[PDB]
Amino acid sequence: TPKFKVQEYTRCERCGRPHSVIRKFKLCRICFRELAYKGQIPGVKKASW
Amino acid sequence: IRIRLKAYDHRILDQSAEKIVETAKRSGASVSGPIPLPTEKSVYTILRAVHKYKDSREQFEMRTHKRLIDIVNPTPQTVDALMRLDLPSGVDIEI
Amino acid sequence: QKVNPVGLRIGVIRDWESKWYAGKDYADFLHEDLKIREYISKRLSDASVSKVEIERAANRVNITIHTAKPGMVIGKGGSEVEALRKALNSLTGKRVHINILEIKRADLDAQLVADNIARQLENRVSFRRAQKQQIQRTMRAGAQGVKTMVSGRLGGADIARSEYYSEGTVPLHTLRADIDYATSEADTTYGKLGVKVWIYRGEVL
Amino acid sequence: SLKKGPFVDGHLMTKIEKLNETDKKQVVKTWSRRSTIFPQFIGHTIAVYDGRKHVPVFISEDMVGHKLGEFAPTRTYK
Amino acid sequence: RIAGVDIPRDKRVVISLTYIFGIGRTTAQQVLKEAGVSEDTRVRDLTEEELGKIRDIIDKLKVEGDLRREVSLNIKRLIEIGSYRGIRHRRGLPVRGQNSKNNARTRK
Amino acid sequence: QYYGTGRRKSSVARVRLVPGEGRIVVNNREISEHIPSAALIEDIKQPLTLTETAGTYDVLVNVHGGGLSGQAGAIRHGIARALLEADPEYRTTLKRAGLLTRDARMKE
Amino acid sequence: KGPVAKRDVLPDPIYNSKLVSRLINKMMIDGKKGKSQTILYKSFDIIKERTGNDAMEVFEQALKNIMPVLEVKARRVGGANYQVPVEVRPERRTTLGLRWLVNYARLRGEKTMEERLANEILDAANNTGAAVKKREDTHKMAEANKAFA
RNA sequence: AAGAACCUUACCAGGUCUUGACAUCCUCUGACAAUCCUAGAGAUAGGACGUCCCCUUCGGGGGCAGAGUGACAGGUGGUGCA
RNA sequence: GUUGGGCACUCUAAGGUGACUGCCGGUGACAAACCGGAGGAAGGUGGGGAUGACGUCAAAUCAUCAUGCCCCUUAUGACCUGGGCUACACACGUGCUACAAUGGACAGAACAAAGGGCAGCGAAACCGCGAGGUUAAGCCAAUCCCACAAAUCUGUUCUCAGUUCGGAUCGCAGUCUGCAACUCGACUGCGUGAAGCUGGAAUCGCUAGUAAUCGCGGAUCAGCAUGCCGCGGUGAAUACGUUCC
Repeated sequence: TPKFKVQEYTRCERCGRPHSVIRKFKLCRICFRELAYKGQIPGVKKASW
Repeated sequence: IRIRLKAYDHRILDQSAEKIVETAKRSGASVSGPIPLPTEKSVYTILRAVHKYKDSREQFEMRTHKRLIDIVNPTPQTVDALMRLDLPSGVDIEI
Repeated sequence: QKVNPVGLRIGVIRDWESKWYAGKDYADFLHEDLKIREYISKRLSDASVSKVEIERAANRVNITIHTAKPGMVIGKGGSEVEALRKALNSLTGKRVHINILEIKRADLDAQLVADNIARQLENRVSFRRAQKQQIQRTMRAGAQGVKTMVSGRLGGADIARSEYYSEGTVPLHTLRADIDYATSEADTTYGKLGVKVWIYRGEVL
Repeated sequence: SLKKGPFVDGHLMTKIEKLNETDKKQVVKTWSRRSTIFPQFIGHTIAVYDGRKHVPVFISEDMVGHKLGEFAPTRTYK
Repeated sequence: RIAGVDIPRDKRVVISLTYIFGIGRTTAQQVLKEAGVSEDTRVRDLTEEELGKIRDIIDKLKVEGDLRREVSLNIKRLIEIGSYRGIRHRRGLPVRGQNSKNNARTRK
Repeated sequence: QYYGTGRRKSSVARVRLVPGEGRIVVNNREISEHIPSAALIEDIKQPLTLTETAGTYDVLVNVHGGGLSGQAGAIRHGIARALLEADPEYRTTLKRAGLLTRDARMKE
Repeated sequence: KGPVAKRDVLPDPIYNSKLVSRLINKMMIDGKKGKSQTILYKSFDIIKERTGNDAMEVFEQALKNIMPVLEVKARRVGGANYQVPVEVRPERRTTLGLRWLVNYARLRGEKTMEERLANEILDAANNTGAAVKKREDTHKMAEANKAFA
């Protein structure tokens, strides 16, 4: 719970890890990739391009 | 009446529009048949830097497929029949 | 290493668990889903549930929890279900539904299979044996291939090294081949061991 | 910003305005290296934290408009 | 000779004024505009009247030793407070937050 | 009038031949204004020259996309494809010059 | 295994010469064919204003004098180090014609390229200058080691 | 790991706390709390001001909080020849 | 298109078609093939992506994460404030911008694609030299906004100069962002004007919309781009041949 608004930083809302976070999903590259695979991420499939 | 449908699977989105059009045509109102609207392509590129500058790419993609359904000369039964129809979990029915 | 078979076969032959459109609610509706499935795991750690399909409809959130023990899942008069719902109703915020179907032949689903082997390795059933029960059960179930692997300090053996008993075919070359995959971790008194389980279940034509 | 005017920590500006009531006298210790030197500071010695110790910087006329941390170099190198 | 500087004869006026310390392109442009004189005319092809007018405009600007001194008293001022920038001035290192590890050679 | 869609790169030219005097008017301008290069203009006329219909038809193109070279190729391709609607006898002479092939060289 | 076909360039629109186009593409820098189409049409107006002849009469004459007949090719079978006299294929003649024309035109002292290219063509046409010399040079060298082949 | 001013940040200097930042409880069950006053550099403070959880067959319990409580909790501190 | 105007055309995107040795000549086992010829947008493995087998280094990661055995456990936990991560004798790697005229400055026309935008994009209007501020149109959207291109081309000047080349660096003006830009932001005024007159040995890669060159958008993101990832614009040279490796 940071003091000012600037200090507040995007953290992986599942991991808790504060890195690499995708604003659309609030996930780091890791937690996302894993869940993407399993297919729990409504319409996000792996691409070929 | 103007309906906009949005989905992640174009199959269920077509099966939706079929019913939306068929329910309006059994209701008797003239339909502008489902306009295909420019499908949105959000691509997510997770890079894992190797030797710093080379970087194994992995791309994911979300497609929002869109359909526009105008209903001309609308009817009481139409307005009802539209609310009666159950468009699936993967479609957004905007009126 | 390798591509996750499911990873590359979703929206192709297999489907989304999370069946729902949502624009500005995406993250809300998503992280909710993450609780729901993480809850039903911790709750039903022994009910043989895998494909916890989650649908959505403003405030009518439906959870289909496909289960190989459906008689066990419901409980004594929907006892387990109703208690499950009220927590989820108090956690999520919505009208959490509980439609339930069965996982007929648990050895077809690779999560359940890999979960079965997850326990055997905890209770110190020889890596050797653990898999072979599954393998043969999966064969009789009616599966064209299986590739159980267990990897880690196997039997407390100081040196960790991997042991895989593979039958049939694992056609990863075929995008239309239904390769199920499921990983699991086996925490014994010497670290953890990796249950990886592939299952080709006939072509999707 | 430059329309808002020069910056100074209100915690510090209070301390120095108390000394401006009297005649300089006390020497203020602060961590506000970011505070601009105003004309009111002139004549004072300000103890400014350089990351480990407080550096006593006497405030002259030419130091007005600069920050306090301009006179308390944080990195040691010869 | 303008502001005590022999501006070249062959090149255009605008260019010849860029040599005058304290005058650049845009200063030379608004000098000659304020002089009410063509900026395409040449120094060798100017008039002594026009020179006078150009010279009168440039007297309002701080140029040459006047400007060199203004700049030099600032070097004084920073080494007269031991400011970060002061020390960076006397050490011959970058003063505005440029890195030193590499790409600092102008100063070093 | 005889219609024919051309495409090169991201350009898409809606060519239309009308009975005229060999004027190419693209988006309500003379081709010289729209396409500067002479080399490009010659190449745009290349289907009209080989059928010897330069001075037979007024070309009324509607182009959108790509650049000046691109826009050329699509017009060329669309003239060629318009001529085929004018006279199916031209197919042989056009096809020999490679004008009926759509240049599908996209970016990599 | 089978000789790749060379790219079929268009004819130069005003001289109807695929040679002149090939010059443009040789002169073109950073895909600025415009700059090179201008430069040549500027250079050929300079040739026509000076000589009075058509630029095509001069340019073809210029190429004749630059275009090599025999070239040195390194052969190191066992020892050898033989500079095998090789006859320049008719396509490689024009290649080396236009390459040298452009390469030496850029090196000339004249201020603008349109003048530099014009003067190198005018010098080449008079059987002189540097690009003609370069052909001679390799022939003098090919004549020097002519005992191999 | 070319989106480090603070935050991030893990390091340093100086201040600062010890079921401890956080954590299952063990419970007692309060409101929790904003708050704005006084310091402070801020934390840590001390405190003006400000405490109704709701259901309750009206007990208790889901709590959340403090205090207690109890092992611990938490460690970016070792071992990738576990 | 601004409006009336079915909707033609372009586009948008669902479903189909299409390409093969199917066909016709040679050649050849009458076959296969090979060599050509038609027709077609496509010629003989349509073009890009994606999707591999068993292996090895007790390779690297207990700093993504988890983790047996340890260790710490009023501290090797934790909290704040300031600082450092941005030091620089120097080196190893990656890239940007120049080393001018096939330019610079200067004016006049241009012609893209893709992606993003509501806690946002912000029209226009309005002020400033500009960066910016003003107030705010319309719009979660093929509808409104960011973008609405730069190279180029038409002019048009300087004249091969360390320069109207180049802009480093430093001094002085400000503008946003944030609590705060001193160490430690970006950007714009104004002045300053470094090195560099295109770099050897050596070395790496690349057969076409490629090399090269030019702008644009996005992710991360209060602000911060000479990086990354898209996207288009312009667009080459060359492959003789199996000689040596």
